[PDB]
Amino acid sequence: DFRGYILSVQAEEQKNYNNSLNGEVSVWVYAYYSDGSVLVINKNSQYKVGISETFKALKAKPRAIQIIFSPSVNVRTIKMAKGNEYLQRSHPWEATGIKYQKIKRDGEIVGYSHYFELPHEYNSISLAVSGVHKNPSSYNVGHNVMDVFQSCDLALRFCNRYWAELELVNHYISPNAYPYLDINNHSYGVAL
Amino acid sequence: DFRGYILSVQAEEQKNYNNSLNGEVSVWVYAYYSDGSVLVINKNSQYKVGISETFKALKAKPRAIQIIFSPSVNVRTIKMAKGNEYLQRSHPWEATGIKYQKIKRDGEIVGYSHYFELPHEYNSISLAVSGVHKNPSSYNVGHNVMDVFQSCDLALRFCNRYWAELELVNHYISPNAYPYLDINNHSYGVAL
Amino acid sequence: DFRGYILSVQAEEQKNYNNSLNGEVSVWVYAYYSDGSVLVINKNSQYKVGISETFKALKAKPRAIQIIFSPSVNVRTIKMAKGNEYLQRSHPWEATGIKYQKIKRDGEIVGYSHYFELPHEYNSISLAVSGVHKNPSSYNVGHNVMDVFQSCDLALRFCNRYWAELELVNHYISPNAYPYLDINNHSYGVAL
Repeated sequence: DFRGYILSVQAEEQKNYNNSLNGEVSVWVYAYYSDGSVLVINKNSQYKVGISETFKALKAKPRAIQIIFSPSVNVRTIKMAKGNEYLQRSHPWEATGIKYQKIKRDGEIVGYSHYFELPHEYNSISLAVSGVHKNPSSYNVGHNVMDVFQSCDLALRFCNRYWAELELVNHYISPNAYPYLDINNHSYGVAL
Repeated sequence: DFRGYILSVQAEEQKNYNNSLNGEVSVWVYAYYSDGSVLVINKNSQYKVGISETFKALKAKPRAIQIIFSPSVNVRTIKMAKGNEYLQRSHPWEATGIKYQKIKRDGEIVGYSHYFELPHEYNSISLAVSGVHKNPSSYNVGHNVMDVFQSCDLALRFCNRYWAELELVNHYISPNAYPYLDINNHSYGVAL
Repeated sequence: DFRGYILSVQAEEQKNYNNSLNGEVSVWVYAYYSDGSVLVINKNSQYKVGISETFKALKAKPRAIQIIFSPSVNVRTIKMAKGNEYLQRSHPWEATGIKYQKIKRDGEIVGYSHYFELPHEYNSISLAVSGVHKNPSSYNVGHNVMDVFQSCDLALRFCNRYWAELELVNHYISPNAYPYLDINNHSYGVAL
């Protein structure tokens, strides 16, 4: 019965494509609001990827954040900036890769997660996060620098709001086979 | 009568400036909606140029797209990404330069056009397109890389909606001397 | 009494950090509207920084602009583009550093200011401005080019509207220790 053997090699080809510099890097930012709704920003790009957004009061204030990267990211390149400290005394970013948890399904890394809560004394947060593809060629930009400039133009961004997390998991996470970690610490994703 | 000879050289100077790395690259994306209205995004920049936008239902759904580049683009560098296929199996872009038509006026290339229709089964499209200036120095980024970084900041974007294509051609295309191809396959533009 | 001597060295450390390539570059664009209100866009980033925005009629039309950079900028790298001249004959930017005034407090440069008025015959302006950190290493991008690509993702942008300039100075400029120059030519800022 050959049907099985071919399916196995075609998954190995997919992992090798995704780990090449033609594989995407994906990031998601989930903002958890006080009315129980969830706002998600997703950006997908080649070479590197980032999000920079302002999360303010809606129709309800944001209370926590979860940032998730695809497994192609180099966790050590992850950087995050946040604010709304005087400018004279500010650092440009922090390297937060050590705070990311591995999301696993069937013992396979499907993503990396950084969850943190926001102080109650706030109703707004401005936030930016950035990560680079883990391929060993990433810091060897001779591929051409202009290819990376084009990737900045071709990055696609998606933004959606859901009424509760259960709706997010059932109609956004599960049908799209995305990695996730919900309020009850249940893992989602599809191992290759 | 000298008035004529000078006018001719000053057009040759303009073409040579536009074909130098100080010439702009321009892109337009036209989205044709079901109520007959047209939405246009224009971006102009040095070295390279791109647009990334989401075209969703209005007050009416988008039905086709036309992408137009200025003649300074290198058609072989054009890349386009599109979506809303699972992420595990996605390619970052397609090279679509071969699908672009030359727009001509008086036998002179005034622009390059890619028109495609959208499936009826959709009411949204997310789309990004990118192109690089054709000057032979484009892939020789030693000009400095920081100059190209500044160009990303200085790119100007314009967005307008028109009630019908005739209004677009009469009050946007014709008075601004832009290249275009309308529903009846008529060409617009001004030869240098 | 040692309390004084330590405070002095810690200011010298701050200036040296800000003048290193880990110091931020900051830009502000103030748009002064006909009803006396003020719109401000602020962007802060590492290596280089820019803003590109469209200032159109509100609820009232914009009448003048003030652009302010932090002292870390190289004034000679400042570039500005502006419009809404035919595209065939356009330049990509002008170098406007010579038009910037030094803002000083206690004989110390706290910022650089370019103020200009808009023609009465307009109700809109599209505008982009860009500047590079003055550290001598800025044009030596071997730090890696990918670090500069990440900085583009991590830049944070802030946008606020105020009813009159007095409210801007009292609740935005003064409490945040920002450099400024008001309608009566009074200087604001905090010397290090």
